[PDB]
Amino acid sequence: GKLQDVVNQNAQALNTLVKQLSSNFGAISSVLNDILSRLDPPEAEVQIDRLITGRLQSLQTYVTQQLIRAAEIRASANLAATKMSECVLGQSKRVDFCGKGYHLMSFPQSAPHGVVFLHVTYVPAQEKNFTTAPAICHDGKAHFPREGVFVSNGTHWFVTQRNFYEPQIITTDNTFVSGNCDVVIGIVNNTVYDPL
Amino acid sequence: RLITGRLQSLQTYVTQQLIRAAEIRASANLAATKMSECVLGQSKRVDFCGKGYHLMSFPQSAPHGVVFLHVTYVPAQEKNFTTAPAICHDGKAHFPREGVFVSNGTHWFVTQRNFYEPQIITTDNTFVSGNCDVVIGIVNNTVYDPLQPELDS
Amino acid sequence: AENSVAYSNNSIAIPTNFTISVTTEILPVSMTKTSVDCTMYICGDSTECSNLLLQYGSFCTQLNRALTGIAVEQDKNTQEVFAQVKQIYKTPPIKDFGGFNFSQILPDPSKPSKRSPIEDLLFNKVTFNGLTVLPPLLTDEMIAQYTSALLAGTITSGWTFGAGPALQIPFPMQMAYRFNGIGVTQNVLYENQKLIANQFNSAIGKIQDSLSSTPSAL
Amino acid sequence: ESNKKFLPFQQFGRDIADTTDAVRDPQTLEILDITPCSFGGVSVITPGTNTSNQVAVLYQDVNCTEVNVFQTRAGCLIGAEHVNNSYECDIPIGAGICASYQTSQSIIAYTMSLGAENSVAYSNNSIAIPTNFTISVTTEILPVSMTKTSVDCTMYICGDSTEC
Ligand SMILES: *[C@@H]1O[C@H](CO)[C@@H](O[C@@H]2O[C@H](CO)[C@@H](O)[C@H](O)[C@H]2NC(C)=O)[C@H](O)[C@H]1NC(C)=O
Ligand SMILES: *[C@@H]1O[C@H](CO)[C@@H](O[C@@H]2O[C@H](CO)[C@@H](O)[C@H](O)[C@H]2NC(C)=O)[C@H](O)[C@H]1NC(C)=O
Ligand SMILES: *[C@@H]1O[C@H](CO)[C@@H](O[C@@H]2O[C@H](CO)[C@@H](O)[C@H](O)[C@H]2NC(C)=O)[C@H](O)[C@H]1NC(C)=O
Ligand SMILES: *[C@@H]1O[C@H](CO)[C@@H](O[C@@H]2O[C@H](CO)[C@@H](O)[C@H](O)[C@H]2NC(C)=O)[C@H](O)[C@H]1NC(C)=O
Ligand SMILES: *[C@@H]1O[C@H](CO)[C@@H](O[C@@H]2O[C@H](CO)[C@@H](O)[C@H](O)[C@H]2NC(C)=O)[C@H](O)[C@H]1NC(C)=O
Ligand SMILES: *[C@@H]1O[C@H](CO)[C@@H](O[C@@H]2O[C@H](CO)[C@@H](O)[C@H](O)[C@H]2NC(C)=O)[C@H](O)[C@H]1NC(C)=O
Ligand SMILES: *[C@@H]1O[C@H](CO)[C@@H](O[C@@H]2O[C@H](CO)[C@@H](O)[C@H](O)[C@H]2NC(C)=O)[C@H](O)[C@H]1NC(C)=O
Ligand SMILES: *[C@@H]1O[C@H](CO)[C@@H](O)[C@H](O)[C@H]1NC(C)=O
Ligand SMILES: *[C@@H]1O[C@H](CO)[C@@H](O)[C@H](O)[C@H]1NC(C)=O
Ligand SMILES: *[C@@H]1O[C@H](CO)[C@@H](O)[C@H](O)[C@H]1NC(C)=O
Ligand SMILES: *[C@@H]1O[C@H](CO)[C@@H](O)[C@H](O)[C@H]1NC(C)=O
Ligand SMILES: *[C@@H]1O[C@H](CO)[C@@H](O)[C@H](O)[C@H]1NC(C)=O
Ligand SMILES: *[C@@H]1O[C@H](CO)[C@@H](O)[C@H](O)[C@H]1NC(C)=O
Ligand SMILES: *[C@@H]1O[C@H](CO)[C@@H](O)[C@H](O)[C@H]1NC(C)=O
Repeated sequence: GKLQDVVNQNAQALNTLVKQLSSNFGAISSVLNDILSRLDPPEAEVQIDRLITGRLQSLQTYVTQQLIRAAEIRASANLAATKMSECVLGQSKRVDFCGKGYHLMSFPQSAPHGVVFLHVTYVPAQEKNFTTAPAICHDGKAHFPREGVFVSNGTHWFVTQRNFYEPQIITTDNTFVSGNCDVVIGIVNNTVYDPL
Repeated sequence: RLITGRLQSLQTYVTQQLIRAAEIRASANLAATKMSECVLGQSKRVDFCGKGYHLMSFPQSAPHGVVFLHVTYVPAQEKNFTTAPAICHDGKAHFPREGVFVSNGTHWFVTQRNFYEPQIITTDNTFVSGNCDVVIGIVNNTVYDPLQPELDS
Repeated sequence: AENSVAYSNNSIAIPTNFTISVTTEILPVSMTKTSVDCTMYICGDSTECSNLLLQYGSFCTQLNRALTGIAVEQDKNTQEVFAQVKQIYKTPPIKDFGGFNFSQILPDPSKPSKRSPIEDLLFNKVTFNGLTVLPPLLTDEMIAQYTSALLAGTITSGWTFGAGPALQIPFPMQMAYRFNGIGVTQNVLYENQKLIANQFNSAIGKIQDSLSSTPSAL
Repeated sequence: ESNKKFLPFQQFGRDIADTTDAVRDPQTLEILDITPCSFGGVSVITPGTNTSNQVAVLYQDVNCTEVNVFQTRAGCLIGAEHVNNSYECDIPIGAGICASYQTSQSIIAYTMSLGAENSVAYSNNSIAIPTNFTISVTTEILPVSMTKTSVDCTMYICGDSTEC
């Protein structure tokens, strides 16, 4: 329907301009040839100028309405050039610019007086209950995850990424030590497995 | 005479309304972009969700408008530091992974750029790339191995 | 102000502190829906003029069509702005957000109109020859319910509700991931959780004072 | 009947837009307001003609006791009943009221449903992590160009006439 409105608004405004040629505009006849054939040329100039003012105002309305719709189309055309530069030619960090969800890639499709984008997105499906803690205390040390989150399934604590469930053993490789464990609110007690 | 004057008043009013409709819709298209990027996520773009490093923002409904409360991160207190691009070693050059080498006058330390939190320059947070005769401005300092005292035990 | 920052080939500047700042950005959304009829504006109650108006043709057929296209897009402009979310999220009654206070932006159930205190003074500072005013598609209470759904989806879920299903996360923990997006590690938030929450509460309350300080902000 | 405070020498009354609002009747010392006679557009609310031929007439911006009948803030509805439950909007009317064709079938009027009510469980030590995902492909359509049209004043206004 977005491409249907551009064809419909341009064709209906054109048919309005043709319909303005059948208007009298206060004159005797809308058709020009019957004015000359029935009125004398010394006083026909009054009847001619009634048709000129009405027909020029139809063109002045049509050109002004076309310049309004030209700015609307060019704003979408400037948007469509931005979409192909950012969604097709790369991966966009912006949210809801290349579809709903985490953007992976997109494909262009040529359309009559338009462009169709096929935004391939990443949408999470199945989540469940988890118990989390901001950090884990140790022997005088507090351990924070590098790029993960501390989660628990009820008995054991694990570290995993945020966009997918893939638990791992909390070791010193994926955690970094920053201070002790009396400042961070909500810190829990668990061991950290040394791989050395 | 009255019809031509009154129709020109309507033709001026409709044309002026269509001009202001495009100005409002441009702001409405901007406001839809702001809520999609500042409210529904964190924006990497600078000065799009307030002045400073953007953290989050909150919408507020307004009569014929929208009010955004952009929560930003602004640094406050900085002081003097001495920096070097890298640190040479026994035939090796050490570059920081996600930090910057700084000195307080006597000792060299590694810390992040947006906050001061110095750490001991070790092999965990540094990577070795070549020797130390190509990088201009490299200084001489030791790199503490966190595995060497375990070998001597 | 003239500033000459000291530049050197071995000198750097690193902030040892920070300041949480809340700024106010105002953007218009929609106009007022207005429809004008040529039958009553140009010449009302006169049957000798409407016969003369038919000689001009269809000047006013496209004139009311242009104003209808303006009014149908004023209601459309609210749709892509305030109705970005499909579901309505509710804040839980236990306001335990790790010291963070959202009472100025959360709606107040005591008032007959469920609006936030910041939204309360925003509305207070803003005030027939064929002329009519069409009411908008969405009422002021429905826009406020759209705002409360997005506010509850940001404190509880964050950005997860806009990219899929809403995933719960504490506000004291998802604020660290906002710190990671600007290059700050997670330990800075947890070592200064009382200071950041006090800075956020003071900056939110200064918005209500700054909005009522001058009428030129709106 | 009005409760205005006209001066004893004052007879006419105008607003900011110079429209007569209150004039005295010249015999009795009385004040009478003048509001214009009520007018508005006529809007027909219908489903598709392949579905049904029943229509609902919306008389905009009028108290239609002067002209089922349900009074709204956009006027009133004729032929459309009012229901207490709220559904999704498909045919907009205004002020949070939308008409539809549901339930032996008749046009109903209701308040807009803004969405499904969701109360996600929030806690200070509870998180939600997706164990799966779904690859979704969405279609976005954007117009690019208009139709190139050129109009000449020599032929459109008056063709073949050298006197014009
Ligand atoms: C939480 O996850 C851990 C890791 O899988 C579970 O521990 C194992 O559970 C299985 C039962 O299927 C046992 O056979 C293993 O011996 C367990 N491993 C260890 C090291 O004990 C744990 O049971 C899970 N807890 C809950 C409540 O589901
Ligand atoms: C985590 O473990 C530490 C020690 O293993 C706990 O610290 C003890 O806390 C009790 C009561 O607060 C004191 O009486 C002890 O003297 C503390 N021991 C030490 C070595 O400091 C700490 O409370 C535990 N945390 C949690 C949440 O259980
Ligand atoms: C630069 O920072 C280092 C690290 O803190 C300082 O070294 C320590 O300084 C304190 C003085 O408050 C001494 O008590 C410690 O013994 C020092 N540590 C070592 C390993 O020697 C250093 O003094 C700072 N330099 C300057 C100029 O401020
Ligand atoms: C860092 O230390 C190395 C060696 O520890 C220095 O290299 C020496 O430089 C001098 C003069 O340039 C030479 O005479 C030596 O033969 C070099 N030694 C070696 C082992 O190559 C280097 O100059 C030091 N860099 C700085 C900036 O002081
Ligand atoms: C960083 O800045 C904050 C304020 O922006 C400092 O917090 C203040 O500390 C002083 C110390 O006496 C207190 O009197 C104030 O009440 C604190 N303000 C608030 C709002 O709590 C903080 O101390 C600074 N930190 C550093 C390391 O300089
Ligand atoms: C959030 O902030 C508001 C004020 O902005 C707090 O409301 C105040 O509460 C105290 C006592 O709790 C009263 O003495 C004040 O009169 C209240 N002020 C206003 C303007 O209402 C509110 O308590 C804060 N939230 C929490 C959980 O503390
Ligand atoms: C994640 O979701 C996908 C589908 O979205 C699951 O794949 C289906 O698995 C069932 C298991 O019996 C099969 O019958 C279907 O044919 C699979 N669908 C497709 C399209 O192949 C997948 O099993 C889910 N994974 C988890 C761990 O829940
Ligand atoms: C999941 O379970 C935890 C406790 O096990 C509970 O606190 C939380 O509310 C549950 N979430 C949902 C969505 O049921
Ligand atoms: C978390 O909330 C519970 C009650 O819901 C409370 O008992 C507990 O102390 C809280 N923990 C923290 C770290 O705030
Ligand atoms: C900070 O001190 C260094 C030397 O210690 C100097 O080079 C630099 O210009 C100083 N910067 C400022 C802002 O004073
Ligand atoms: C840095 O600048 C100083 C003078 O300001 C100069 O002596 C020194 O050689 C320079 N070092 C480098 C690595 O360019
Ligand atoms: C008008 O004049 C008549 C006298 O013929 C008098 O009876 C009547 O009261 C007058 N009306 C008013 C409103 O004074
Ligand atoms: C319409 O008229 C009735 C009188 O029967 C009145 O009660 C009602 O308030 C009027 N409605 C409006 C919107 O003025
Ligand atoms: C709707 O509910 C009201 C009470 O709130 C009742 O008077 C009215 O009859 C109901 N209408 C229908 C159609 O059930």
